[PDB]
Parts: sequence; C-alpha cells; structure tokens
Amino acid sequence: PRNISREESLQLEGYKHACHALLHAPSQAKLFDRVPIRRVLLMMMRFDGRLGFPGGFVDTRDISLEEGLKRELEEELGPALATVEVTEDDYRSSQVREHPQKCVTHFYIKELKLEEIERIEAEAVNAKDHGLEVMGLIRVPLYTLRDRVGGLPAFLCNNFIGNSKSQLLYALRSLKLLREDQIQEVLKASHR
Amino acid sequence: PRNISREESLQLEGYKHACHALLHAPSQAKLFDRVPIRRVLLMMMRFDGRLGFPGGFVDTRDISLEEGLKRELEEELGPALATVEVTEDDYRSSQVREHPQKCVTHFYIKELKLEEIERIEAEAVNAKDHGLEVMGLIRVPLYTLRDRVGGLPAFLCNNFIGNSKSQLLYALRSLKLLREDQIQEVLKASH
Ligand SMILES: Nc1nc2c(ncn2[C@@H]2O[C@H](COP(=O)(O)OP(=O)(O)OP(=O)(O)O)[C@@H](O)[C@H]2O)c(=O)[nH]1
Ligand SMILES: Nc1nc2c(ncn2[C@@H]2O[C@H](COP(=O)(O)OP(=O)(O)OP(=O)(O)O)[C@@H](O)[C@H]2O)c(=O)[nH]1
Ligand SMILES: [Mn+2]
Ligand SMILES: [Mn+2]
Ligand SMILES: [Mn+2]
Ligand SMILES: [Mn+2]
Ligand SMILES: [Mn+2]
Ligand SMILES: [Mn+2]
Ligand SMILES: [Mn+2]
Ligand SMILES: [Mn+2]
Repeated sequence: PRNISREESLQLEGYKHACHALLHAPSQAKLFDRVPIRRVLLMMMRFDGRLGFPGGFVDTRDISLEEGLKRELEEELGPALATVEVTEDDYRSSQVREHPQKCVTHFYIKELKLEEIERIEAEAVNAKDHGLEVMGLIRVPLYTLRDRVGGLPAFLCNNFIGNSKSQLLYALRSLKLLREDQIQEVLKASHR
Repeated sequence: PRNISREESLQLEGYKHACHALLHAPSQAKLFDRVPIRRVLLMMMRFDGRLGFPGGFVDTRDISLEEGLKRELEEELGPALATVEVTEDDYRSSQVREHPQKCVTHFYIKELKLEEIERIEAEAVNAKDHGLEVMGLIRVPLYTLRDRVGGLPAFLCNNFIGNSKSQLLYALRSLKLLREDQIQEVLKASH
C-alpha cells in the first residue's frame, strides 16, 4: 500500500480500480446523557467477516470513477442513495498495492445531514446487497470511555478489509475529530 | 468464567445477572448465487466498539430473567420484539464469575421465521438504544470462502465482549451448523 495521486493512478496500465466512501453527519446526541457522539460515520460488516466502507471495484472503462462509486453505493446501501450527489469534490486519496491483486483504492468523504444518514440506515435493508455483500451497517464510536479502552480504541481492534482502517484514521484527522497525538493514544491503548 | 446450572445460579446471593439472546432464522439465499447463507444470525456492534448479543442486566429481586431479557430486547432491538416471546424453553446456558465482579451470564437461543428477522432488522432503527448503546445490527457469515479465511474465520477475528465469542461457538455446535472439527478448523484460520 503506497500513496498515489488521482491524475497518475488513472493512467496506470491494467491494474484494477476501487472506490469507497465515508458518509457522515453531525450529531448533538449524548451516550448516557454524558458522552457526546459528535458525529455519525458509517461503515459496514461485509460478507467476508471484515469491517469496511461502502463501495467497490470501479469498472474502469465504464463511466467516471464517481459514477462507478455512485452505483456501488446504491447497490450496497440502497434506494435512498440515488439522491446522494458525491462529486469529484468528494475525492480524497488513492493507494496502489501489489499485495493480493495489484490494485488502486480511492477514498471519498462526504458530509450529509443527520436526517439523510438516518434514512439511509432505515432503508439499507432494501439494498440489493443486504444480507449478501453487506451484512449490516454500523456507526463508528468516536469517543473513549473511562476505562480508556472502550469506544474507539476497542473499535480499532476489530478486523478491517484492505486498508479501510488506514482510511478511517485519515478521515478522523481530516475532519478535525482527533489530533495526531490523540490518534496515537487510541492506537497505543488499542495495541495492548 | 465457569459453568453453572440455571437453578443453582438463581440461588446465589449478591451476584449480578445478565441475559443475552441469539435470534436466528433459516434462509435459502446464496451469496454470489453459489454460496449458501444457510441461516441468519443476528449480533450487534455495541457502544464500546465490540460485537455482542442483544440483552442486558436483570435484577432477579424485581423481575424474572425472562421479563428482564424481554424489556432489554425491546430497548436494544426495537418495537418488532413486542411480537416475539423469548421464554424459559429458549434458555440454553449460564456461566459464573467472581473476578472482576460477581456476575452470572445467561444465554438464550430462539428460532424465528425469516420474515421476523427481516422485520426486526428493518425496525431496529426505531429502537430506543439505536445510535447510542446499539451502534447497528449485523449478520454472522456462516460459510468459509475460497481463500479459507473470508467469512466465519475472519469474523471471529473481531473484538467480542466477555464470553460472547464462546456463546456463539456454543450456538454453532448446538444448532448442528458446524462439526467439532469444522469449529477447530475455523478457529485455526483465525489465529
Ligand atoms: N482501502 C480499502 N480497500 C477496500 C475497502 N473495501 C474493500 N476494499 C478492497 O477493494 C477490493 C474490492 O472491493 P469490494 O467492495 O469487496 O467489491 P464490490 O465492489 O463490493 O463488488 P462488486 O459488486 O462486484 O463491485 C478488495 O480487494 C478489497 O480488499 C475499503 O473500505 N478500503
Ligand atoms: N456473555 C455475554 N456477556 C455480555 C454480552 N453483552 C454484554 N455482556 C456483558 O454483560 C454485562 C451487561 O451487558 P450489557 O448489555 O452491556 O449491559 P446493559 O444492561 O445492556 O446496559 P443498559 O442498556 O445500560 O442497561 C456486562 O458485563 C457486559 O460485559 C453478551 O453478548 N454475552
Ligand atoms: Mn463493496
Ligand atoms: Mn458491491
Ligand atoms: Mn460491483
Ligand atoms: Mn460484487
Ligand atoms: Mn445490552
Ligand atoms: Mn441494554
Ligand atoms: Mn437495561
Ligand atoms: Mn437502555
């Protein structure tokens, strides 16, 4: 897994392309009327027993990288998605690997309204891929509990696909949710 | 933790009790049209970032174990559980611990019709505890993919609460889903 630019990745010869998106919306809710949720971020349990972002292989010679993702998004999340924009302005980063397939993964971040995320969760059960590729949607706990492990650190101890965990960390710093030192603290507490 | 009978654990004083349940239904669906799903098993992502079964603490001095689970299941899974009765016949096993704290955990298993699991999934977003104490429902992949890892083996590499992983393995053997050899197989490919 190595960092590559969009402009360069698209001119690669033969390698397979993939697109995935973090969908998120602000929230005033408090766990135990005490711990702020801050933000709702969506991930999923996949058919393969691993956690990941919605999306997938972007049929490279079809339409745009955006159109490919949009399709996967509706395929995997459901009908509510047809009215989700997801432009080029929602592109974030790309990576190349030769690990298992020789592949390029493109990460996307889009902010929605909480109402929108709620409806997406609500209609997720109607996605072509519900119970198939998508075993259920989940929210990322952003907080850390009093035992300093429960919440996000404990969350990061689950099994992630490709480099979705890497991508998640990126988003967290990217959206100003946690500084680097906090990100390191939650990893160290998660390591042991 | 340690094995204890139901009747024996209910005679204990100064212990905490909790009940958790695996709701499941048969399915004819085939992943990629080739790989049988076989059965649908519900678990959840919890507030603490771990996988677990729905359920919770029950005060034995106020309500029975069944009433407690019943209320906790409505709270955690939502309104569709009003049509579902998990009774004494669904009770399976109990484990007891003293350290860290005096706690007894009861495990229930109940079969439903596929439309019931589907409706529970649909209405879980209305649960009192959704997006707070319950972060979302998930199905347990029962199959192993061609790489011999994807599916159940990889799922078992996730972060589970208390002995919830062990409750799941018990259910797999109990429901005649996997042989003792297959469970050991699935477990090896994990670690
Ligand atoms: N970096 C990163 N890679 C991922 C993520 N999810 C999947 N991958 C990798 O992307 C590739 C395929 O993506 P999938 O989502 O499994 O394929 P899919 O698009 O759902 O399947 P199709 O419906 O046929 O398009 C695999 O090699 C995974 O390793 C993710 O969230 N982040
Ligand atoms: N064996 C087992 N233990 C669990 C499971 N889930 C939680 N526990 C443990 O059982 C105890 C209570 O479980 P919780 O369900 O987290 O507590 P709760 O009563 O649901 O929380 P409230 O919604 O605030 O009432 C805690 O010690 C957990 O660590 C489970 O699925 N199986
Ligand atoms: Mn996908
Ligand atoms: Mn897909
Ligand atoms: Mn596809
Ligand atoms: Mn596919
Ligand atoms: Mn609970
Ligand atoms: Mn509860
Ligand atoms: Mn409770
Ligand atoms: Mn509650």
